[PDB]
Amino acid sequence: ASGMAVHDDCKLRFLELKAKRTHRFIVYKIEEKQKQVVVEKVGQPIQTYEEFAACLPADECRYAIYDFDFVTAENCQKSKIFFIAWCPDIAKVRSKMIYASSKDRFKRELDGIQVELQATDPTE
Ligand SMILES: CCCCCCCCCCCC[N+](C)(C)[O-]
Repeated sequence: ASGMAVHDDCKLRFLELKAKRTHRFIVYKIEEKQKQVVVEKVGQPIQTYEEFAACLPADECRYAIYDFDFVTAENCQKSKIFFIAWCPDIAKVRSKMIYASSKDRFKRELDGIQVELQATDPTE
């Protein structure tokens, strides 16, 4: 009969990424038993796509923030903060609903998101 809370460390890790750009990405997980979103993994300032992808379980949903930077032709570095709702096909329908129904509430704690994505792997 309890709602979905968000552990303080979630915003703190996000704040470091947004303010200091010290983390390439952050992977969040919902602990249903404790009914709270927690930090599962925090990446170094520079991480490959493979290292990030490795952090998204093929059998479970997650939320993630990815600081997607790119270099312009003028050799200028820019970045967009991506919010990602990872929803693999084999995850339990129940878990998918839990992540989906708590998505907006969690996002609300992460001011500064510029692009929102929902991702799945069709190579299940
Ligand atoms: C910043 C780029 C946004 C792309 C996010 C897409 C992440 C997909 C990761 C697939 C995970 C692969 N898997 C299931 C084997 O773990």
